[PDB]
Amino acid sequence: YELPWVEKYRPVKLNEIVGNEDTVSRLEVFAREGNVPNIIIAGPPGTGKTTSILCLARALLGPALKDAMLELNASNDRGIDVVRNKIKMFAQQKVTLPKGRHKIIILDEADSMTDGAQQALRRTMEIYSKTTRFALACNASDKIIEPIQSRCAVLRYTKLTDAQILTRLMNVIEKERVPYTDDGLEAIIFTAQGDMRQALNNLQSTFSGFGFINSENVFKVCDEPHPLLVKEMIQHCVNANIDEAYKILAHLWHLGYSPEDIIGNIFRVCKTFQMAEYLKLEFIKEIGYTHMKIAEGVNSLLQMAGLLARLCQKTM
Amino acid sequence: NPVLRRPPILEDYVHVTSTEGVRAYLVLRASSHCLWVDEFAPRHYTELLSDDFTNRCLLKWLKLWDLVVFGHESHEQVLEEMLEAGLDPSQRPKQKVALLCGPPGLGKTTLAHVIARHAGYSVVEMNASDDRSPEVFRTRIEAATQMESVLGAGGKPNCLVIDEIDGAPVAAINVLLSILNRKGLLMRPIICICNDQFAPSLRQLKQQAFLLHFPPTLPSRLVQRLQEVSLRQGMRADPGVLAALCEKTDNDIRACINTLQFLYGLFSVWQEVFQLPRSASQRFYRVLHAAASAGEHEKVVQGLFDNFLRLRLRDSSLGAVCVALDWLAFDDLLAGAAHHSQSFQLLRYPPFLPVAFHVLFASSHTPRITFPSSQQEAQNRMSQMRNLIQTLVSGIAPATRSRATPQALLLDALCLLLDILAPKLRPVSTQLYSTREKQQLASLVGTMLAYSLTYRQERTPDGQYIYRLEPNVEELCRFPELPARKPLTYQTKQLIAREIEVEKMRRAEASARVE
Amino acid sequence: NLPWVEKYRPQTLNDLISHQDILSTIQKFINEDRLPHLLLYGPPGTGKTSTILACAKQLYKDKEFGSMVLELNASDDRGIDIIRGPILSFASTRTIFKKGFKLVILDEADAMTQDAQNALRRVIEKFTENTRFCLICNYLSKIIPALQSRCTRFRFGPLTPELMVPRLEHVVEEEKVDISEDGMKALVTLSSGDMRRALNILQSTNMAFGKVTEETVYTCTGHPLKSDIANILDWMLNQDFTTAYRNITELKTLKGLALHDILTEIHLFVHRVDFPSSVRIHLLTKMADIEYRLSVGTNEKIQLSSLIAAFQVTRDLIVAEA
Amino acid sequence: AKPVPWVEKYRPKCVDEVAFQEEVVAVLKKSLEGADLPNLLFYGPPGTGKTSTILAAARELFGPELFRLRVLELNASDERGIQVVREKVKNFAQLTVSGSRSDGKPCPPFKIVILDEADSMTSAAQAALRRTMEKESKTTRFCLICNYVSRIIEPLTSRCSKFRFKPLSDKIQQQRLLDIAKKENVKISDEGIAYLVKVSEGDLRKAITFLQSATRLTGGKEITEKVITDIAGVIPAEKIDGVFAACQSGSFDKLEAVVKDLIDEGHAATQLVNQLHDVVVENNLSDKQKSIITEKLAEVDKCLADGADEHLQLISLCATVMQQLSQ
Amino acid sequence: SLWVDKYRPCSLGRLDYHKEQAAQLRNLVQCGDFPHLLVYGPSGAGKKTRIMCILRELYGVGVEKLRIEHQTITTPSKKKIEISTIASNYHLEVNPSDAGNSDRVVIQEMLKTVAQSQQLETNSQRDFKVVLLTEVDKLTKDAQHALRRTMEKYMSTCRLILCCNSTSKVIPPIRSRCLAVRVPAPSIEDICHVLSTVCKKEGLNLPSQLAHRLAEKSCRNLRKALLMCEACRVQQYPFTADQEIPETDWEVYLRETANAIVSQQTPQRLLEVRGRLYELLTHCIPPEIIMKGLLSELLHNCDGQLKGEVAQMAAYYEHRLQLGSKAIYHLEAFVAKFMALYKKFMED
Ligand SMILES: Nc1ncnc2c1ncn2[C@@H]1O[C@H](COP(=O)(O)OP(=O)(O)OP(O)(O)=S)[C@@H](O)[C@H]1O
Ligand SMILES: Nc1ncnc2c1ncn2[C@@H]1O[C@H](COP(=O)(O)OP(=O)(O)OP(O)(O)=S)[C@@H](O)[C@H]1O
Ligand SMILES: Nc1ncnc2c1ncn2[C@@H]1O[C@H](COP(=O)(O)OP(=O)(O)OP(O)(O)=S)[C@@H](O)[C@H]1O
Ligand SMILES: Nc1ncnc2c1ncn2[C@@H]1O[C@H](COP(=O)(O)OP(=O)(O)O)[C@@H](O)[C@H]1O
Ligand SMILES: [Mg+2]
Ligand SMILES: [Mg+2]
Ligand SMILES: [Mg+2]
Repeated sequence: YELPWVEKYRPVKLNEIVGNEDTVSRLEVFAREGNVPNIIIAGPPGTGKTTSILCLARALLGPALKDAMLELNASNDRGIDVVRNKIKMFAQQKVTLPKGRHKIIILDEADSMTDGAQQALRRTMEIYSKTTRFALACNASDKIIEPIQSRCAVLRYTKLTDAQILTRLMNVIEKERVPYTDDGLEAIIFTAQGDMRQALNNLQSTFSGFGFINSENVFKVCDEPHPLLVKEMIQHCVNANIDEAYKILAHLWHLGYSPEDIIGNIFRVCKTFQMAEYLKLEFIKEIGYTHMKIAEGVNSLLQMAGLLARLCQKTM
Repeated sequence: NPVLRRPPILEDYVHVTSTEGVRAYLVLRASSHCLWVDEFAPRHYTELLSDDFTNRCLLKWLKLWDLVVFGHESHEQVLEEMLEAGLDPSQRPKQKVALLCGPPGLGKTTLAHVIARHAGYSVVEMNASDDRSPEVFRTRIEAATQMESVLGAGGKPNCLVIDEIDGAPVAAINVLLSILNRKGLLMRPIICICNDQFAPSLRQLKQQAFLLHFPPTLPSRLVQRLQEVSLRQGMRADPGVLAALCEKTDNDIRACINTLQFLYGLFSVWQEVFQLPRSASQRFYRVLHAAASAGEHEKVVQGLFDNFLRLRLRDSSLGAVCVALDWLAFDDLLAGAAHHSQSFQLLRYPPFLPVAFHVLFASSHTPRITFPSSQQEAQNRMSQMRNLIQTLVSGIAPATRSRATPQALLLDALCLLLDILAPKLRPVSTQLYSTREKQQLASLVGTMLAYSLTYRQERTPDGQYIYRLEPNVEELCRFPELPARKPLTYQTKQLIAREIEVEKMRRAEASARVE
Repeated sequence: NLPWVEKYRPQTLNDLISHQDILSTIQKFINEDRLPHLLLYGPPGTGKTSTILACAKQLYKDKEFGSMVLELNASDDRGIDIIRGPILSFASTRTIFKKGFKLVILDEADAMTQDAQNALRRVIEKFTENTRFCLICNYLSKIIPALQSRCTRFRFGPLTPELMVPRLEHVVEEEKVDISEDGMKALVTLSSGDMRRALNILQSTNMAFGKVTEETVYTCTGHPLKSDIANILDWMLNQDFTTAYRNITELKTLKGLALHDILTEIHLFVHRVDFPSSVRIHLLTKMADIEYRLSVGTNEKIQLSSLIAAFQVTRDLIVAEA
Repeated sequence: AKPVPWVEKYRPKCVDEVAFQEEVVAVLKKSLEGADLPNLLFYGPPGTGKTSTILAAARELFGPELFRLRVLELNASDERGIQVVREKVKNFAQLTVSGSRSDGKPCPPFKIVILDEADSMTSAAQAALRRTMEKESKTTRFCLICNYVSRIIEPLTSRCSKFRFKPLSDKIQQQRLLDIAKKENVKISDEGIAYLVKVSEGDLRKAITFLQSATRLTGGKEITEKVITDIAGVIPAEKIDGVFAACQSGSFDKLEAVVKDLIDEGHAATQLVNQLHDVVVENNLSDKQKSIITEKLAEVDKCLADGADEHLQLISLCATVMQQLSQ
Repeated sequence: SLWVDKYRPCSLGRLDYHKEQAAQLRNLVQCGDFPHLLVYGPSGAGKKTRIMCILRELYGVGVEKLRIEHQTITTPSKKKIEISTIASNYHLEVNPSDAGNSDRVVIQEMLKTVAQSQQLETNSQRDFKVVLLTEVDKLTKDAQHALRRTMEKYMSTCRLILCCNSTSKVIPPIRSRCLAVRVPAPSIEDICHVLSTVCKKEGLNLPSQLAHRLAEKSCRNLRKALLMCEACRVQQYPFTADQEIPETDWEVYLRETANAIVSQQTPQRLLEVRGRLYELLTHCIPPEIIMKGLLSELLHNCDGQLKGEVAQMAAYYEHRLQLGSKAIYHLEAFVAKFMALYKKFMED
């Protein structure tokens, strides 16, 4: 009954988080000081918004965490009566708290809440701010209204640079003494894409699945289109060759890959490909157009063939 | 060579003919206790941060409401004139309810609270969509108002301050309208706050409500107030980051005070896109990471559309503007299709829209990057034009509304109508007019009675009067850069207006006589 | 009696074939008790429900199967309500009998909104040592990346014909049908690696035409033969516009073929032809334009003549190149 | 009585009244002795009588006593909602009676449900229909009726037996419409009947509705070519000759004249695409000219399917047939 | 009162143009089983004249006694939407396209409501009643699917008359069961005929040449022609052949837009013309109408070897404006491509 590595290697203090260094340092300044403002943390998944908010709440409250901290989440019902009752009478309650430490309402996945939920949120966070402070977590700030981002301090978490993902990955691997190859670990970076929980789960998964951490094992337990094949496809589309890229297309189509994953890996490889900048812009526009062809419901091999033809003709 | 006219030796082949037929074959193989927004709340009128015209106007409105609850006896001049536009015989103002609106974080709630505390009113708040049923809204709407005070020898009264009724369900605004239009009578002032002015639930409210649309705050008083906050809190006085920060948040007090409280974006991304810093793949990856970490792409793209042509472009093929327009339209197409197909896989491309601009408009010259977006003003103008044309087509009686489409009315049947309604008439009395002018006036008054428009007097700010249209239909017909036509005179307009009112009592008397 | 698809659902981890790695890893997970939450994704009809049901029947007896496995799919209403209903109520509780982890089997899991996926991924985090989820989906790309960061993903992939023949031979041995040598080739080609369509089309042409040949299954299914597409492409590259247009509209009216299948078979025929590279770029661009052009609801004859039109430009180009 | 339209009035009723569709009779005749069948899907142009064929077929499989109790007939374009797909079929399969009849004849113990015009459903509704077919594969059999193949999705067509329904192809409809004309005392010549056959590509129901409309407008007068050209949605041929005469040679002023003279007439641009395509693929133009014109006609029909403006696209289509005809 | 609608015809015999279609519709409504109608044609051709004329011929005297009703509907999201209705005691007339994304909601609910309403004294008046769907073309797909469901289920008691233009976006299977009535735009001679009639009734002596100018500048739109005639009467009663016709402000604004385009081919002039395009777009006029006006005022200037590519790019950017969601990007892309092609044209 061993715990998974996502929850086993969760940080317990605020200096173990490698996401955004200035924001983490200012959060630690507020943890040692006490008067934490209303904060909202935005960014891609896996950057560590939940562990930053949880570690801030723990380092603030301590032993009074079970009564001075309310964690409302997406798996719980968040209707109009919930923001009318649960959040309100948590914000109205009294807790014997120190001079600087304040009550915390951890509102994880605030972008999934309805409009009336945020309508009942706004007055609560403006009025009861002498006692309770809201630490919102979210993925996209567009689904949240502008007034909540106005009354909060917005903390943009970036997608993680691969170096800090490597440092945490050597920390976990040295904690487990799991053998590795280097290129397999770079394959784990490529499978992560700024999602650190995805990197940990894929490493976990892959070792339990197949011993040595080598490109073959991680690319077997994931089964995305291979970076070398799609990179050679885009390279064959660079020098105006429809046929040589079409053997790679038939290789990736007779392997049973769905067209959505094919075009997603095509765009992700085309993001970092070494070619001319205007040519990269035209390629990204055509890959986007074929991706709307896919998303509208035309998932044939001939749409991939037409994508290859358009990338070939745009290179003279 | 892939094509041979000779037949293959031992493989499969496909024939190919032409219009001539050569037949070639192909192989098939409490300092630390409260926020900085709470300790720096103005407790008196002297330290307010809003437009002085708006504060004076609301103070004068709540100073003229004191008649019936205490017993004591340009757009700006339009607002001042409807402030003093008479009084109802039951001593209420003609503007019963206020509808202050605008963007978040300026201080509408703070202004309303300190004005209510200034005008001898006990403050009482309301969130509208907090309790979203008709019945609880009805109970609070006849409990917060329509009541005296329990304390002592009267004490002080209360005025209802409804917040967040922009998102209120339509039954709540219907209950508020039915309690406003009763003629048991509404006596306490109601101060409503709405974030979106053009919400469809709020359209019937404005037609009766007082309107105080908030202008944005001037950055100079913003900078000196933020400097006062920094010197009081012991922060270092660096006004450049204060001015830039306040430019980034569109002059929102909550954002800058919360950010400077946290400290102890838009313009950086725009400056990286529109000017190279003092390999090309390095700045490509830098602007890609900057556009990925920018997050909010709607305002970024909206500001990029209002700045990409203002640069000093020397393009002799206008090719870059065409490519940037194709990129912007591609982003529009992709956002619409990702809304339609509900796919999150398409949401990784609009970060490549500003990056593309850095490949196209990497002007070395120091760019005049303008923060206000004209696309937002154009959207607001289109929206208020849309409300005006629905108001106009609601004005028509069903007889003609039936004969034509509002689209056809706007495109083909309104400017020519105005041109009909602006004839050449001598400025003489109606008795001195001839018979032909009399039946022309009869035709004009019939057209106005069928269309339900009239002429209403208003005070020009020079001290004299002028006559305007009742729905003011010229702003959706005429255009600013046209050769201006001669308008009608004062005397003709006022004699036509008395003919309008005379025909109105005329038709009222005949409808009473028939029934 | 029943159709052959429901009569031979592999009940044993021995009966199923061509999924031996998924078999080995899942049995290795389930013998040592290291099974994580599973996310089984691939094409339809490659046996996603069969392997997880046989694994759940391998773990538990029939007398305890009702309290250790809960099966849901999209036949019920799915959204934010039934994730806060049966799923976490099954997941948060213990076992009525003995001890061990539980199982939730969610078929066609890509049909829920991302709010429901966020609720379910938090439910997966909250209860893990007592509940092991199994989400079966068609497309991976309809699932939020955090949910893919919880449950290990298994790709079934295509059903290769060299391990698709003997199960069809076994249902041939059990149920006597008149099937010739082209029958297996047309079954493994026409069903597109989906064995649910194989045993449905086998019953369709057994009930319909009795004997199973290439011609019987191609006439019942309405697919065009390779000779038909060879004749179509020969008319497009050989005759003039009136004659080729008349020939193909007569053939399409007589045989009842559909332009989408004609386009697919023509595309799988073009890369056999040794076209010049620019001519093949022209053909693939125009044919992808036509296949997007049918997807909105245009008139089929006009796009048919557009395909003939593109091929007329190509035949003028190849003769002009010759 | 009520005025019945002559499509469902004149449809076949029995099994052998289907006008030479004996294969559809024979497959079931085999299924009578076999007492087992998979899901069915009948695709074909309308007026053929797929619904009446399956109604008489289910009457043969169950009898008039069991027809109103074991056959549920629903129209899919009348039941496009995802709720009524996922509730009424579930309620029909949950209410089960035995497969034994009072006559003593053997009967297979599965239900019969019919979904007519299933091609008009969307992708999500057809996916929910696939789910309903998946969970009810033991106690209720599914049959569908449609006019086109690819409008039905691939998972929905992968679990059914596909049957093409051929209509009365040639030389039977003209005398049949003559019998309808003589029965209702309708005067219409031979060329009008031939034009009625020609305006509908293999569709009987279109021809009966056009004859009904023409007889309603005339009321007892002669059915000329002008009335039939008006009802059937046909641009008159002299407009196409004027378009080709303007686009053959000259200036852009005459094209604008004929395009603004074709939109003003009220003609749909898709009808111009269809008829201009018909007169390009049959004429004596060059192969390159025919190809360029027909590819642009397909592109114009694409963007008209996407809701673009007809005026500008007929301008551009006439511009490229001018650039192909003048050269 | 304006003469554009004061001298509107009432009976089918007092129509000025399309007499044969008038007789065909009169003999169609003379007998029973009046079918579902789909009336179509260009704007201003007189579709609604035929529709209230058909309503006059189908019923008795009380056909023009119209009034506005307001009906609320509920979306699946908890929000009330108030819709308008032009109605009489014999017929219904709804514009259902004003509700954008909730068009399926009104198309189900409102016609379910008027179908469940019972015709009081139904034996006296006629068998059924008629429902007008004034703007029906821009309804979405499943809204029109619910529309043909509504047409199928109440075929005995409620027939519909759908009025629109450009039926390409109207779905196929509603056109199959609806009798298609096509009203062409009246010719120059018919427009001159009705202008001469509306002047001869009102004691006017309009010359024929000015009637030809009014017809040729009305672009086959009779309401706009009568409005120009009215405005010409207001401007000057002695009518000369050389008369300045008061054109509408948006056409001459498009003419100034076009000459601002052809004056200069620089990004600063592109900024100015983008401001003019914003001023045009803010008046809630459709961008296809702006595109058509730009192409009509643009083809009077460009050379004969460049009209074809300009027309193709006009169709291309109108189509992509229809596919997109914001008009100004596609419009100013069209203007930028025209400037680039023209500066290539004069540069070489
Ligand atoms: N910056 C980080 N440093 C170290 N470990 C991290 C970091 N970010 C994430 N992790 C690990 O990833 C796990 C999941 O992190 P979370 O904070 O839950 O992700 P998240 O930010 O909440 O994104 P969501 O909730 O999936 S949208 C944690 O339990 C850590 O083990
Ligand atoms: N003069 C001032 N100086 C400093 N802070 C002020 C001043 N006036 C108000 N504030 C603070 O700034 C905020 C004022 O904005 P609010 O009125 O609360 O929000 P709002 O302007 O109504 O916009 P929304 O839509 O409600 S977010 C409050 O937190 C006040 O405490
Ligand atoms: N590897 C296999 N070996 C033998 N039979 C198989 C195999 N894969 C599929 N089948 C057969 O296919 C039938 C259908 O399998 P299912 O598991 O229901 O399909 P599926 O993978 O769930 O795809 P769905 O349900 O349409 S998303 C089974 O009853 C088996 O008879
Ligand atoms: N015979 C006629 N006599 C007088 N006016 C007519 C006649 N035919 C059409 N009209 C005028 O033409 C205009 C056409 O407008 P309308 O019927 O709304 O067409 P659309 O619906 O296409 O815009 C009407 O305003 C009508 O007054
Ligand atoms: Mg989180
Ligand atoms: Mg507010
Ligand atoms: Mg299954």
